[PDB]
Amino acid sequence: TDNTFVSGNCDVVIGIVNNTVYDPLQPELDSFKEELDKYFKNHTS
Amino acid sequence: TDNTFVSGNCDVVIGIVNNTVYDPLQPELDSFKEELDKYFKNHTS
Repeated sequence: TDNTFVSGNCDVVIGIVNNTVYDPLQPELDSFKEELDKYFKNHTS
Repeated sequence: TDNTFVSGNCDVVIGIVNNTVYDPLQPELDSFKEELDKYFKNHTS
């Protein structure tokens, strides 16, 4: 997301292809979720 | 981290020095992560 910028939509550019744009904030928050998932077993016990 | 970019490693640079690069996202996420730990702390209490 730092190396690219969002403009227009996918129906304008001629020849646009599909692919996944890596967002650095997604795994950082998901890694927090996995560490927060450990509290689910503490609630059961 | 916003004013610099990561390229290569420390072994390929001649004259590189060691320092601490301040991440502006580090204290904002950690302070809010403590809000996530204390919230799920009430979930287990």
